[PDB]
Amino acid sequence: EEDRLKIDVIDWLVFDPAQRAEALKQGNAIMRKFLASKKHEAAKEVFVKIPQDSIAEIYNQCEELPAEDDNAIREHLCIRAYLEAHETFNEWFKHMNSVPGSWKGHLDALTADVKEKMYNVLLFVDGGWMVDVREDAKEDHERTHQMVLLRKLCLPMLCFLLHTILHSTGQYQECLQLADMVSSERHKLYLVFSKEELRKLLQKLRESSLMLLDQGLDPLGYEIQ
Amino acid sequence: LSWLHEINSQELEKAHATLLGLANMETRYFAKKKTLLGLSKLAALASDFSEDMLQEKIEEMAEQERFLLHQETLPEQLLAEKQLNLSAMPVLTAPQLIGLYICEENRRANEYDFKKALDLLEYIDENINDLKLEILCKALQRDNWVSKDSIFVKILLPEVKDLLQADFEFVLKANYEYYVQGQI
Repeated sequence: EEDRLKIDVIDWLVFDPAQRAEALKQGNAIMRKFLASKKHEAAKEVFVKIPQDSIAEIYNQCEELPAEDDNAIREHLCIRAYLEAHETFNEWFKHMNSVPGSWKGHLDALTADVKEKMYNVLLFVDGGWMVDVREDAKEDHERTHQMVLLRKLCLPMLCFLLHTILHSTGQYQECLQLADMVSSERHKLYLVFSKEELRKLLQKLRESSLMLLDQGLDPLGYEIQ
Repeated sequence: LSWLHEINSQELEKAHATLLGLANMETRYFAKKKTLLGLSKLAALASDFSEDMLQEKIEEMAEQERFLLHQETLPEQLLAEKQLNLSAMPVLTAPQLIGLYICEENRRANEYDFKKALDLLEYIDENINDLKLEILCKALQRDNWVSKDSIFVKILLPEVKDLLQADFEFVLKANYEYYVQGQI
């Protein structure tokens, strides 16, 4: 009710090119809300309303950038990176079950591709996903709160999608190196995991060391000697 | 290899324990060491350790993670050139890593690389001053006397040498003068 109004408005904010940063910001706000409630299509619908050129557009209204606008952009890219991660997983998944030599060939392409989209989000450049790169922005506690929650909401999920993808296709050594990734002090992905999820993660990797031992390799997938 | 079982049993204080131990004996594969330690740290985090006992453990692993950072951050080209398995080489020692960070073969070497090499002295564990020199001299050579300057501004001192270092001297003293005003 209060939400349907805002998104109906995105259509008007996208009208005037001179107010393109505002579209971007207000578009981000909604999707931050959607994604907070796991509503991936809800968010994807708002997304497609952004003119897919709106960023080159903003850069042209400057060429002289405001923190808030610099962030709206990074955040918009984040939210994109995140939707692509899920759509490619859907695609990959479909294919892992179609089961009709061009097939496997396309399968490795998908596996290799979703792997990348996942890592894109997990190790999002220069700060990480839903993390502002600009501190001089005007105080906004609601946004800051929301962004901190999305890292807790969406980040661990992708970690598990990622393990699956890797295990599902025998990349078991890489599965165990998720341990490297999550505990890395570079990103501290670990401090957005609940103890419940860290356990879940640990137990999934066990399944992966069993599969490695099953091949005459050590639990981490290395040779014995 | 009890850690595998200690996990399925939810004995994570214990799986962290064996895991941390294996992590220390690891010398054959850096990548294996890395993983085991990451694994060790996850176990600790996901266990029921005391809020301080925990912060005490993640305290000391941040310390080891601080050392593997040096070998971790070895230039991919330097590696591509010594033709070393991206991730199948062994856990090097500090002597070895300085050789690399100091290796003339490392072209793109700048203050950071030499910086890294210097901090590595503290990880030697029993002549340290000789290296300290060898690594310092080699920073100027790449600068063709910028960088030896920058390495000093970063350290921001009586450990460095002057008269004995020299053992074109015009600028050496110039900096060994700007150093006076700096250290004092």
